[PDB]
Amino acid sequence: SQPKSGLFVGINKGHVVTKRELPPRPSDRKGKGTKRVHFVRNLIREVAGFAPYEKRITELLKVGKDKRALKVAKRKLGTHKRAKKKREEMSSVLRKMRSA
Amino acid sequence: GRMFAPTRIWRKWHRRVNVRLRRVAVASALAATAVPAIVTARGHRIESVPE
Amino acid sequence: VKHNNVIPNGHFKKHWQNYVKTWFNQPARKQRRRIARQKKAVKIFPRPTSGPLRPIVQCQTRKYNMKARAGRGFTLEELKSAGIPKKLAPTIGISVDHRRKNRSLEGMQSNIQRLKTYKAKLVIFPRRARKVKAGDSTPEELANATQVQGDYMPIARGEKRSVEVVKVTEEMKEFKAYGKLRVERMNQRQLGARQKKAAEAEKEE
Amino acid sequence: VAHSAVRNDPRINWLCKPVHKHRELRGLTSAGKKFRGLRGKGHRHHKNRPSRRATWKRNQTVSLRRYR
RNA sequence: GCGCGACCCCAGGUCAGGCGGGACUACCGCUGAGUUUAAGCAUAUAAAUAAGCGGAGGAGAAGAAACUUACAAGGAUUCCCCUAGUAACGGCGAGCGAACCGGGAGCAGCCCAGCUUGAGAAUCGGGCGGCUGUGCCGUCCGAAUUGUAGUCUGGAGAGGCGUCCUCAGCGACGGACCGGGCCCAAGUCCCCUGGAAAGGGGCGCCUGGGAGGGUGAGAGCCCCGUCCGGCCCGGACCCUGUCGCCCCACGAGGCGCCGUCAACGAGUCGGGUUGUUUGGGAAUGCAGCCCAAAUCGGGCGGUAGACUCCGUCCAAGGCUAAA
RNA sequence: UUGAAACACGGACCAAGGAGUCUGACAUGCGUGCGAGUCGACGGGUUCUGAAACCUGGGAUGCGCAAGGAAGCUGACGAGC
Ligand SMILES: [Mg+2]
Ligand SMILES: [Mg+2]
Ligand SMILES: [Mg+2]
Ligand SMILES: [Mg+2]
Ligand SMILES: [Mg+2]
Ligand SMILES: [Mg+2]
Ligand SMILES: [Mg+2]
Ligand SMILES: [Mg+2]
Ligand SMILES: [Mg+2]
Ligand SMILES: [Mg+2]
Ligand SMILES: [Mg+2]
Ligand SMILES: [Mg+2]
Ligand SMILES: [Mg+2]
Ligand SMILES: [Mg+2]
Ligand SMILES: [Mg+2]
Ligand SMILES: [Mg+2]
Ligand SMILES: [Mg+2]
Ligand SMILES: [Mg+2]
Ligand SMILES: [Mg+2]
Ligand SMILES: [Mg+2]
Ligand SMILES: [Mg+2]
Repeated sequence: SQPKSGLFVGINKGHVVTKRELPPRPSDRKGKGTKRVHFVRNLIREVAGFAPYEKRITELLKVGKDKRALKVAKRKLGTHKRAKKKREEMSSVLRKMRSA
Repeated sequence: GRMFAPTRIWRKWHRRVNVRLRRVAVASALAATAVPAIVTARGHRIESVPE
Repeated sequence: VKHNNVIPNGHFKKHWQNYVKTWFNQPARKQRRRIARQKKAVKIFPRPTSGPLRPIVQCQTRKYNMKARAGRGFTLEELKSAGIPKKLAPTIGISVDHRRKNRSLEGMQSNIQRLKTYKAKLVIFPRRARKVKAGDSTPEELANATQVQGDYMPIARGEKRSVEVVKVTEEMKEFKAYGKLRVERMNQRQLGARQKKAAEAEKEE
Repeated sequence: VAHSAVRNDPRINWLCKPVHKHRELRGLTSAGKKFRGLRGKGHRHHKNRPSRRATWKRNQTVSLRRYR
């Protein structure tokens, strides 16, 4: 961000000094999905299949019940952050199949 | 039997004196070394010393 | 309990007499550390006895950010800007810290100058007798070399006190220092309500 | 750790030293590092290092210095 | 009427090996009270203590951030001071009670798994033989492709290019530290008392030695010792100090650019609930059971919750001195 | 103990031992030193009978120098009888 305002109070309080930009670090790609790993993980999905709750979630996403798709996912996975993401993931799988 | 109030090693063996009070006392001691009557009275045979 | 005294609160209800730590070995601790330092000095001679070079850092936490002290080690950028390779620095007496960051330019500049200042007064013996490879030194240099002791690069904790004299100008006398503080505090606490009234503007208006 | 194919592997020689006898009975394997609270570092784990009992002893000590 | 090959199991007084028990100061793991205090007593406290069951070393444990902070931010672990009898916790009672910052002691960082030998398992054990012998060499069996070696570990890295810049060992003598044996100043001069002179008086001497002890009573000089050091013998050493010969590379590393790649630990994390523990308070750690992940993803920012932004770090494998 | 010579208890005698201490927190008083300061108490340096003594740091460590508020916060404009 822009450096502080030079004043001890208020927005952007603090001591002015030339702010600077930090080069990307390894682990600034941390979590970035990659080709071969995704290739392996997709392939296992057809071989392995779907968990029973993952099957249940899509069914309600197939009816159109977005809320319950999230609400079932949450009681299973535990948190809204993971439940929100898994619903989106099931919705994605649903749109790569029911497209045809 | 055991003694009343057995002595322990966490008695206060060492006592602290202010850095400045130590220096003041050294100054007083040095001055008294320059007084013949006090060097005599403390027991030193100083009777053929020149000065 | 009785007369107007302070409320007693001594924590002596456990078996505290089994964990009494006395300090009768304090003078012996000083001697063992002195012998340890002295023995270490010989086994590292001629390398300096203070250790590797430490960079300037500002302390954390409001109470101390105005004071400079020694940090763990130089960042990778400080090392690379001064042109000291990453894996050579600990071998020539310069500590490294792969974790520290450079958010403000002045700090980075200050620690770069230390590395050149250190490099200027650094001398390196050859790895063998007569071969002189890169980074080595002249025989004259290697005879003038002694074991420097103490703090060969001191760190000034903070800004020296200076009370200059200037002329008090009309703008200076008009400026409201207290008025500035109260209006700037005001803006901080209205930040949400102002942004909300703004935010709802584009939602409705 | 008596097998010569182990004693000549630099990556596993450490397990032959006497300081590693019965690592599991002293809580020093991965599972041991787990139930000892050592998976984590900051506050929320500071009492577990060096050990919970070593931390307790240190906090129990009455330090009566010579000049006090 | 077979003989196969592998898989999983046998039994061997088979070849060669490693295990158990002992000691308690300090260290690591488990289990676990009550007396007592609260002027009664049950949560609490005593105490995450005593007892009980085990496991180590010369130290042990911890250790290289899924850390703190909110700052101009800092930067592994441990210990001391301070923080601080503080924030907090508590029949908010009796009581209990840390951490960050800061200042010191000491400082050091490493290595794996995974896509990446395929013209080629380049790796490793054992028998036997030889030699320079804590190892190296030859050969024959075997382990291992359900994966040994090499690369690589996020700070990166694989590639590509490039003036460049960097790399091999053994002698010889030592210095230090370690143990041991020996050698080393000067009155026992004269008188008195006394069983005994080491006491008194006289006259002398040593002292870088008047620490201590013995010897028939307060002995520097009688003896052993003490000071200053001298000598001779034996070690461990893997630390560095110089002379000698050998000369490091087309392999790897550094550094300059590139942007194409860029792999990173799963009944684990995480959530619920139960019990314990904590100063940790809508839950500090730990453990049972249930549910059970992700890869523009994950863990945190000390009040539970949804969204936008911001700071921060990268768990689920391992080693690591010093204080 | 209100009251003991007591029909209250303890004491046959003698020798030796035998009970308000040490530590931590606080308070008042007194002594010493310095004084808007004051502490060198964890360390470092130096020290040849001394585990002593002596030097050093502190530009902010503790206490004091400013208080009222639960907090966000604000913070003594100069005394007369
Ligand atoms: Mg328990
Ligand atoms: Mg008790
Ligand atoms: Mg009671
Ligand atoms: Mg009672
Ligand atoms: Mg009772
Ligand atoms: Mg016990
Ligand atoms: Mg260890
Ligand atoms: Mg205080
Ligand atoms: Mg407790
Ligand atoms: Mg003699
Ligand atoms: Mg005589
Ligand atoms: Mg004698
Ligand atoms: Mg002699
Ligand atoms: Mg709990
Ligand atoms: Mg370890
Ligand atoms: Mg009566
Ligand atoms: Mg009567
Ligand atoms: Mg009676
Ligand atoms: Mg009687
Ligand atoms: Mg008596
Ligand atoms: Mg002060």
